[PDB]
Amino acid sequence: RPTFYRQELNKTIWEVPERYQNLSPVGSYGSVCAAFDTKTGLRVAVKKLSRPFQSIIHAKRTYRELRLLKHMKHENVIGLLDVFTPARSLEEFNDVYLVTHLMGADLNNIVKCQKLTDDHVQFLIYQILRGLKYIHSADIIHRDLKPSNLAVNEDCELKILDFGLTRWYRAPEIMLNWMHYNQTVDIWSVGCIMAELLTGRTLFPGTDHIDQLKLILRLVGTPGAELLKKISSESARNYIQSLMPKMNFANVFIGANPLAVDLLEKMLVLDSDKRITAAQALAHAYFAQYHDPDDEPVADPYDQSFESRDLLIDEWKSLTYDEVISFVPPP
Ligand SMILES: O=C(NCCN1CCOCC1)c1ccc2c(c1)C(=O)c1ccc(Nc3ccc(F)c(NC(=O)c4ccccc4)c3)cc1OC2
Ligand SMILES: CCCCCCCCO[C@@H]1O[C@H](CO)[C@@H](O)[C@H](O)[C@H]1O
Ligand SMILES: CCCCCCCCO[C@@H]1O[C@H](CO)[C@@H](O)[C@H](O)[C@H]1O
Repeated sequence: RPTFYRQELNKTIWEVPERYQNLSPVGSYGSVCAAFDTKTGLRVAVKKLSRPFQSIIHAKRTYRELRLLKHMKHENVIGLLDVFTPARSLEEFNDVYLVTHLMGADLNNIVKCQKLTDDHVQFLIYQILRGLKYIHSADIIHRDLKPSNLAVNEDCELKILDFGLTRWYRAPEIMLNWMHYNQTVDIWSVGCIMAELLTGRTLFPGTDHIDQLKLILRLVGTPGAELLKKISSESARNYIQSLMPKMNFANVFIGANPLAVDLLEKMLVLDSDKRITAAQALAHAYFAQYHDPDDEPVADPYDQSFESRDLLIDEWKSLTYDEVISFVPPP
């Protein structure tokens, strides 16, 4: 057991092992500081969970995040370097700290509203898809993928943050509270991101909810007959039928690699059942210089039975505690 020190950060006391020095807030169910791990020589992010066992909902959220982070072992997905608490027993267990790599920026920082070269977009989107293939293979859907959730370092390596829990990158069915989401909700977001890296501007910068849907339909067309067949509500279909051709992406993204355009066309399809998958997209010719079918790994199956369980606050706390106890750092 290491020895801890206390300091006041972001309006609370953070108590962490002495190995982590120079804690500096990076921003804000938890607050994150940059630190330096003097024991490993690595720059790390230390996230202190907020009120982790205050209620059944917080307790299950805490357990969710820890289980997810402990499962994810992939170069393009945030992983756990350490988890700690200053508690010596279950009885005293009230705080949880999660440590990951400090990547040093998110994807907005790497764009600064300027277009990237095609080669650079290839690499960035390749990495996002490789991470998503991995996440999706565990039966986990991100649902809110966006630039602020993509951490990137200076060598341009990317990790996906905040999976399994601005609307500009949201799939239209998420905005419409459709339910029964497909994993390709995430592919929608990837298309929005990729469009923006290529062009320098937001693809669908809606001013509000309905404006966002209006912008989307302008690009991709009103729903076709095969899609309208899958909608029950007559009122909803009546609304849609009272309203648009699908634009040619080759004439929308002028100057882009035609293979980029064709991949965008396969991603930004309104019908989620017809969107390209992550695995399929990794085999698209756009990624020929980076694709290796033997190094795009899948996850071990992830036991998600806890998600349907309704347990007591002390049970969730106990389960989390055990997970903290059993944690073994990665090599
Ligand atoms: O170093 C950074 N800023 C320093 C100051 N800047 C200011 C100006 O110039 C220099 C850069 C910096 C700026 C932005 C970012 C990071 C680091 C980063 O590495 C970074 C690393 C981790 C992180 N979030 C985080 C940390 C620990 C966690 F456990 C989680 N949890 C999850 O991802 C999660 C996963 C599944 C479900 C729920 C949560 C997430 C968020 C991050 O945000 C991007
Ligand atoms: C007016 C905007 C129309 C949006 C239509 C979005 C269609 C999304 O696509 C749909 O997603 C559902 C999964 O969530 C699937 O069950 C449906 O099979 C699929 O067609
Ligand atoms: C003015 C209303 C326009 C709304 C357009 C799309 C709303 C789609 O709505 C969805 O249809 C699904 C398939 O029937 C249902 O399973 C979902 O419950 C429902 O949310």
